[PDB]
Amino acid sequence: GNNLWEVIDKLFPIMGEKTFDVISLLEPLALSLIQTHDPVKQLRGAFLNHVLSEMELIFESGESIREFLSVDYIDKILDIFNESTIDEIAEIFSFFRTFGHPPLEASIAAEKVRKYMYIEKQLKFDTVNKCHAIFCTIIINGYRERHGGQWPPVTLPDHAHEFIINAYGSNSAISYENAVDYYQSFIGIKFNKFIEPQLDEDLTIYMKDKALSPKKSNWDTVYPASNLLYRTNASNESRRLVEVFIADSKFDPHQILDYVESGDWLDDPEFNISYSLKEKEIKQEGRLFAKMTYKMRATQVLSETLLANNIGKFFQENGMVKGEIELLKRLTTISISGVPRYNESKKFEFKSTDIYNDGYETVSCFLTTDLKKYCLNWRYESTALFGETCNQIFGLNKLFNWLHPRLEGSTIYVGDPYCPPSDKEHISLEDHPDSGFYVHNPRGGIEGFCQKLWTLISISAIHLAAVRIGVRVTAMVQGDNQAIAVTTRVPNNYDYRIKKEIVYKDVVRFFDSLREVMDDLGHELKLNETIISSKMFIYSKRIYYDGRILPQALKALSRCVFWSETVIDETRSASSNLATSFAKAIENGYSPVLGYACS
Amino acid sequence: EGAGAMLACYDATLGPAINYYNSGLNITDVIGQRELKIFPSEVSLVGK
Amino acid sequence: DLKKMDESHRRLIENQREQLSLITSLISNLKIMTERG
Amino acid sequence: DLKKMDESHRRLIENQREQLSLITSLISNLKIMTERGGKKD
Amino acid sequence: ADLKKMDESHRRLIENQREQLSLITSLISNLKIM
Amino acid sequence: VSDILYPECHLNSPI
Amino acid sequence: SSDGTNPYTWMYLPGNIKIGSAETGVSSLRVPYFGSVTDERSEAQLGYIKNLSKPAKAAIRIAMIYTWAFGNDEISWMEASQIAQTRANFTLDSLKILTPVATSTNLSHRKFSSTSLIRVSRFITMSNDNMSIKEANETKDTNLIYQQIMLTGLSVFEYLFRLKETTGHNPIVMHLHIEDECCIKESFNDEHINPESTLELIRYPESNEFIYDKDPLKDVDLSKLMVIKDHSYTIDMNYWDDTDIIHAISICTAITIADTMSQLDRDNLKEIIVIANDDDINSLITEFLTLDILVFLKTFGGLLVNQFAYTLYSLKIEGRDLIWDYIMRTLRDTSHSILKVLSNALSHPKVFKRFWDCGVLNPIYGPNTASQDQIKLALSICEYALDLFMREWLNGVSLEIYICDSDMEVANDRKQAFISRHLSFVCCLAEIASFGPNLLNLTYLERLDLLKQYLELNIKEDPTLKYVQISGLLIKSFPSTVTYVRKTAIKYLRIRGISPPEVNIVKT
Amino acid sequence: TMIEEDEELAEFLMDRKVILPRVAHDILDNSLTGIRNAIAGMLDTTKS
Amino acid sequence: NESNATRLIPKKVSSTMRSLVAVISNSNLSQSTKQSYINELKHCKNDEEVSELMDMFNEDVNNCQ
Ligand SMILES: [Mg+2]
Ligand SMILES: [Zn+2]
Ligand SMILES: [Zn+2]
Repeated sequence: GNNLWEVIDKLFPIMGEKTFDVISLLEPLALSLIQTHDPVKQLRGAFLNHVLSEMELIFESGESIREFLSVDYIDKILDIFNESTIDEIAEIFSFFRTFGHPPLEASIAAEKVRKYMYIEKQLKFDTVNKCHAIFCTIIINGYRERHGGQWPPVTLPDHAHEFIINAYGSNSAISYENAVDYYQSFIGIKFNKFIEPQLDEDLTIYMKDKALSPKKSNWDTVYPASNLLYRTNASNESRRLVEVFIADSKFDPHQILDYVESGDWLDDPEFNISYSLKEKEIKQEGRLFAKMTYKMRATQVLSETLLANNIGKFFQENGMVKGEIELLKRLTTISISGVPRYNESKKFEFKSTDIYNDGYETVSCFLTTDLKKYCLNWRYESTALFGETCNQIFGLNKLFNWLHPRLEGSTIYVGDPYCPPSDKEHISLEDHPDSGFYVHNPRGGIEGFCQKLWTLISISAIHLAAVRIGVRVTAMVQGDNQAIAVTTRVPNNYDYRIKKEIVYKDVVRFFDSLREVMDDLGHELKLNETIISSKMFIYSKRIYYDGRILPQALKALSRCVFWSETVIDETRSASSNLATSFAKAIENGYSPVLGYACS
Repeated sequence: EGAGAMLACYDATLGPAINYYNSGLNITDVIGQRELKIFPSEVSLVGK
Repeated sequence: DLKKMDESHRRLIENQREQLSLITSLISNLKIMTERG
Repeated sequence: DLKKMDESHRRLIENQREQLSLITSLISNLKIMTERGGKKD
Repeated sequence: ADLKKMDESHRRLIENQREQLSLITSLISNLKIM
Repeated sequence: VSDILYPECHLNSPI
Repeated sequence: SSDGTNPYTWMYLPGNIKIGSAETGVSSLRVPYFGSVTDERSEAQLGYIKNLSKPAKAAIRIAMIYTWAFGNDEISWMEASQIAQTRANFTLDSLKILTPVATSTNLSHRKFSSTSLIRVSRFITMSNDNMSIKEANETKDTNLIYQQIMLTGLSVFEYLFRLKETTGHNPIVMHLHIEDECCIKESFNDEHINPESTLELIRYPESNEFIYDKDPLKDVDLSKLMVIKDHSYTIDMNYWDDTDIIHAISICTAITIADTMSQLDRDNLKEIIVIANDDDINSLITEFLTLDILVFLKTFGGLLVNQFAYTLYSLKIEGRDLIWDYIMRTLRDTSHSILKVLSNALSHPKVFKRFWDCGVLNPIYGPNTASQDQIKLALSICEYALDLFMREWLNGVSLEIYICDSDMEVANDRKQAFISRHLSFVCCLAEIASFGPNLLNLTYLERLDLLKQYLELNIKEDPTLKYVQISGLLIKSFPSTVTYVRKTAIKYLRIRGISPPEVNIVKT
Repeated sequence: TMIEEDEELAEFLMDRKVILPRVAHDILDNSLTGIRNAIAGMLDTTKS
Repeated sequence: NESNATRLIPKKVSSTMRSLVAVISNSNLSQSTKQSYINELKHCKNDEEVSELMDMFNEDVNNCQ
């Protein structure tokens, strides 16, 4: 670590702001160095090639860098980790926040959003139909398991196949192969209301201590008066959510649902949504998170709660609806699945061989990935059917499709108090040109909004891509990060290497199917930044390797600061946070004795 | 003594006396959630 | 003979109406996924 | 008479079924091209 | 006897199919693209 | 007097 | 020193395993024990009313807790109703009907972080067979003690092999004993602790519907309330006698085993779930120690044939002999991973001894008694269950079944489906299913009606089929999950303090 | 007047011959005091 | 025909050569064998020699166990 710091810190003078590109590329380098140890000969150094190509491109991107540095610096970065154990290589994920953070800007942040939120996409109708069929099948199977095999209230169409009608009458399960096969019987399906919308699941979601964007009439009140040429409107309306909630003369949860059902959201003339730069992200340009007005924020949080509480539990691949123990156990089982558990015409002559429990065992090969700008690639066509299905389930209409119809005719601005506009007088928001930090008429989604529906659609797409060729997979998906273990039955008389080489063929054959499915749904599975492994997969920024979790001990030690997370300077809270940080470091792979002494 | 047929037969034929028993035990004998223990099955069958 | 041909002619109509129902459902799904609020 | 009319009716019904199948097949294989955002200008 | 029943049933089914076809035409004619 | 306001001790804002 | 009288936990680690990278298939590999999966506390809720507002459920929870803790007499119920009327306006009778009975686990309440990096516990084999403390009861929970001890042993083995790459040369066995003489203390309990103060200044000024719920039930009629009251009085475990409680334990155990098999069949990576370690809780050990063998086996056979009824009918499999052969051919053809629960529960020394004393199982499948093959024991139990159920059905004794679900109407639909499957099985068994009606593309209600008509016609026309009885089922509907019913039966068993059922010239 | 009612309820719960500070805590959590505390706990910083 | 996340095709480009050197250095062979492989890889006429060297190294790795 000391050598790594010494090597990288030399780049800051010569390479001013591009150093954070290398600092971000550090983690893919660790993943590649771990990947170069797997048994399969094709997967050795397959991601390291792309990582090194990216580093060479970075190091040959300027005249100062060319005449002061060279591509030989990649060798210096690499040589400090060659011939080292797995734990030492995997430990450098704790070196993420120890290099500082880059200086952000509003125009640079909005340029990428404009670039990747204005493009027109081509979608396949059949693929969406099959994904919807898998969606309905998973819901039906979940309700069956929950209520002991009884189907939920369903009204099949007239053109339903005899197999589906027989399954409904007999109250039997449906496999995804049947769902893809008889996918035309799910086209006109129509659920009935069996879940009652509860508006009092959590009373504290309407009073979160957050900030709200001002109404569109006075949008520039975010910038302080010290940075604006003119003077803002004298109307004194609070932008924080707490005071707005306190000063609400009329309020009942029914009105939020009535607002989102009765068509009011599209007729509101005072709706404003504004981005805000994200802190402590060391990408060369920081991330963005959006905030809306009061009513729309309440509607959004209600929709998220409704979708997550009830429908989310029907899927077994959601990581956001499982407790600590259940999620840990499932992840450990999936990781262990990656290692074999047993090393070793006349007068037809047959010899009795001592078969060992059918002589076939299941082994899996792992594929972990994240999509390119997951939130920006969605469209209304992709999610309209699933929103309608959820509406039918809940007995209401057009609540879960509130995002795109509202956003398609709105303007977004990156609101930073120290990046004011150059206006001399107040100007209506929709009058500024399509440049600077304005996004006009967006199409895609927003980071952190209706993410549960996107997760369900992604799970359905993964299952369709698996069924499309015949392989079997088990997945774990949260937002963008998805880890899929492709399982295959192989003879148990073989050896380790041959079994792994057998499963690698299924993985490389399923990767193209997943790419085609995601391209059909409008997304794009980037070809060179997908982690195919035989032992490891990454989830929640942690690596699972042959059933064991590689340690990250120094990350919980780097946050043992004196005045740590204290509202006011007090000894009790600081000592509590120190003890918590040291306990976390101990349970991440630090020695208990030295951890206690250092604490 | 694998199954203990010798022990039971000798107990039946010869005089009754205390019998000390030893047998092999390896990694295969372990069960998923059961303590490692050994006892002749044939002796149990004969006794019952 | 006559009864058999009548039964076959009747049975063709169920297939035709199933095709019509499938077309209607396809158009309905297209309308749902295309038309805005 | 009866056989001739049966054959003719079967032929016309088969033609109608073929047309319906053509319509369904052409509907199913559809590429949906969404429009692009930005300032209307 | 039988012939009249056949005529009535066949006419009823044909009229039902024609009504369904007209409904389909009306439904497609209401698409915002068209 | 409201003198219970302390300046922030850790980074919590973008640079 | 203790002569084996001191409870302990047994932990074992093999000899020559490379901890770092497993380049060879390891037979001792297993999923570690991350802690007890705590069950939801919302499962202890009677599903009489389809939709209830949150204040009503809060009042029900308050009444449940108060009656569990401070007594269950009439005065305690009046005080609980007085307190619960703050959040919902429930009549005393409706509250008495709708509040379940609480246990120790209900009160015991308690991004994601791993408990520890898992290094050498993938191979550790652990057992609590020799560990048991008598002080456990409903007042004091002891699952936490067991969880703490297993986790501490796991952490000790994790720390010992922290800096060495290989496991070693010899197997490592460790006993985790406890110092029960000082720390472990028996707890007394006085159930009736009357209050001293009096609720006098409590008013009811609140009116918001999300804070207060006046008239919590709207759609419920008076006839519906009377029906619900009668049904609740029917299944009240308090007024049942000992034999009924033991029978309920056995029926719930059989249903749990069957449902676990059915749900575990679907799962993809089942072979890896079966090797996973877990605590002795929710492992059915205690009821297996205190259930009735004959009723459990008969119910298991009935559940098996009920599951296979439609497949038997579609294939026209007739006769008491061909059905058994087909069922067991199917059972042996499929993966043996689905028998995890039964195979594990039958391996306990006390469970195996109790089953063996009755002649159902004998130590025949291996050289040593303590390591009998699990799959063979499970198949033998299944064979005995099927044979016993079919022989008893032909002999003419009814079958008792419990249908448990959290919703009443779903429970009724499940009862109808169960009756339909049983009628299909009865048609198969009586060798009259070859000429029966076709049951393709029909709902279960239509199948039930058609099979009822066919069976009545065959019985009336021909008087040979006397052993075939349509009303051979006694189905009891419970408005809760099966786990809640089993726990309630076990709790009443412990409270009543009734022992489990226990069952010369030849010697000389 | 919520404070007086809360103290009186807690005293009625605990002022008995045996004190159970956990059952009373659960009852208060399920009562009005639980939602009162949940709502009032949204402000956690001195600045806000 | 190019490389992707699924496979590494040995070629003569600088990134591929660096990746091959790194994967040879991280192998579990003897130090002399790794050094000899590195020197033999540094002198390659075209992609064919690189592919042959990679095949030989893969065979040696397989036979190492
Ligand atoms: Mg992303
Ligand atoms: Zn000991
Ligand atoms: Zn002590």
